[PDB]
Amino acid sequence: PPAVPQSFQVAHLHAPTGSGKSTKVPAAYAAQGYKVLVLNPSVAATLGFGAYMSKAHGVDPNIRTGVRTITTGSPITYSTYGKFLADGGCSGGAYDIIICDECHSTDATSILGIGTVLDQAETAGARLVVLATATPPGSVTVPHPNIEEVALSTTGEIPFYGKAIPLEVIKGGRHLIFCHSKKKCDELAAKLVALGINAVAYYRGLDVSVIPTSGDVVVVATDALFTGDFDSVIDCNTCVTQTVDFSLDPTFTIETTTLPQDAVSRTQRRGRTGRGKPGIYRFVAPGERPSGMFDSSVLCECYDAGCAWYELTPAETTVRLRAYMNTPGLPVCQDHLEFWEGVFTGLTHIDAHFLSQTKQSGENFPYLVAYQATVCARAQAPPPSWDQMWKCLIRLKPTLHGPTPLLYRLGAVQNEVTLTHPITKYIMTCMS
Repeated sequence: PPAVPQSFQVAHLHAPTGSGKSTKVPAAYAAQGYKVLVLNPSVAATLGFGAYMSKAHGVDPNIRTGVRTITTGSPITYSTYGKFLADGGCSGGAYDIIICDECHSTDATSILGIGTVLDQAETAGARLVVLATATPPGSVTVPHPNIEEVALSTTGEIPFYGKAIPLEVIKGGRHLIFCHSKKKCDELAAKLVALGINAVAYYRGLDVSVIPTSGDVVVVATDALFTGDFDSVIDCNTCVTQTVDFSLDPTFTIETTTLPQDAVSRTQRRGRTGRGKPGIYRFVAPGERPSGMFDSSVLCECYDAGCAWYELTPAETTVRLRAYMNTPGLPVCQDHLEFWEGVFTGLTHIDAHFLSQTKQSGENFPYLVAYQATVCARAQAPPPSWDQMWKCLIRLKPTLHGPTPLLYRLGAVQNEVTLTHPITKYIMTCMS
């Protein structure tokens, strides 16, 4: 815990989970008479701090999330990076100390939020910025006290990612099995449920309240997932993630790649067990990628977010992303700020109605999707395909004729394509 500097400084706080980085530290800071802001990526976590802080420190802090804002008049304020960004960044409140919790997060919202703080804090009159994380870049998953780890072998009743799982290890007790995809979760759950195992699947879109709080159960899930009280965690050791492919067909492609998990993934997955009692962790693979790297698609995602949700100009987003990149000790990505800024700067005059639809649909890159939809509508051309991503253009379907003026690829392109649209040619110059 960095002492409050005489002048503005940015500090890194590397301390293990449970050490109080997002609770004890801000409590000690505020007790010294400071206005402290704690930024966290999770809406659930942010809300949770309220009760924990009250119980642990007799503090009722202000809570700011997209769903609910609870103002208490406390010197401590907990907020998600999203809400912070939405409240205008440093102009949304006056804080002396900003704790950027879980600063290892490589999701667009955390990166944009951190960069905002790094760029704005000093000028806004803050005294200290703390980048806190139990897993700084270059991290690896080191032995845990309560967790026995054991490799899966080829011996077992259930084939699992090249290895196999012995029914005996899951027959009694509560266990958590991590699969990389929802299909695999379903398939495994089905397999086990057939073998008499009380297996239930869980992933984004499902209902977590159906998972029993007590009693034997094998939850087969993705990273979407809680008082699990799991006797063991079995991990596939791989993860699906967004990746950009500068494919020049005609421009770029944002898809997904199944990669070996990194240290954050392994630590968090393994971390579901051994909570206040011994646990077992079974794995298919012994390796993991050191934490600390993130894909350029995240940068694209940051610009998309500024445009879709934060009223930010690509030039403005660049200022924040630049600050993030200028500060040592944070996760790293390839310096593609000029490139992505170039791309988004040309995506002018979007259809406001499509945008509102796309960001309401939970579309991953709402600005890119809505923009491609805009270009199609204006050309009375059909979307790249008729997959759910293009529901916005359904009502107009009968009128849409001709080849799709393809801007980039966000999915499968089934319709005929034209590369003559001005925007397509523009983005192509960004590739050169």
